[PDB]
Amino acid sequence: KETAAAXFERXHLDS
Amino acid sequence: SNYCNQMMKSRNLTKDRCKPVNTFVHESLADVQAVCSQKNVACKNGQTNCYQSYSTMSITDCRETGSSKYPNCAYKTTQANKHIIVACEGNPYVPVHFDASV
Ligand SMILES: [Cl-]
Repeated sequence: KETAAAXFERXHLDS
Repeated sequence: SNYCNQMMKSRNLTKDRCKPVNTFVHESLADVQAVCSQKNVACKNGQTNCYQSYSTMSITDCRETGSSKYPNCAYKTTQANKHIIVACEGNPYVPVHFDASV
C-alpha cells in the first residue's frame, strides 16, 4: 500500500 | 509533449485514467512539508487540518482540455507563483492532500 504522504508526493512534488 | 502531459503520465496519474486537474509544486520537499506548521485555515470540506503557506511558491497547474479522454489525455499547462494550501495528517505531521492555491 502507498501511504497518503507518498501519494501526495508523487502527485504534487516536483522540486 | 507539454510538461503536464508528460509529468501526469510519468507520475502515474494518467497511465490508467485522465484526471481533470492536478497541481505540481516546484519547491523542495522539506519546504512543502514545512507548510504543515504555517497558517491554519479551514479546508474546502470544512475540516480544520489545512494550512496555507506564508509565501507564494512556484506551481504548475494542469487541467484537462474539453475534448481530452483516455488514453489520449490532453492538458493545458499554467505556471504561477501562488500560496499553497495543504491538508496535513500523521506523526510526523505531513501533507496528505493538496487543497488549493491562492
Ligand atoms: Cl497512510
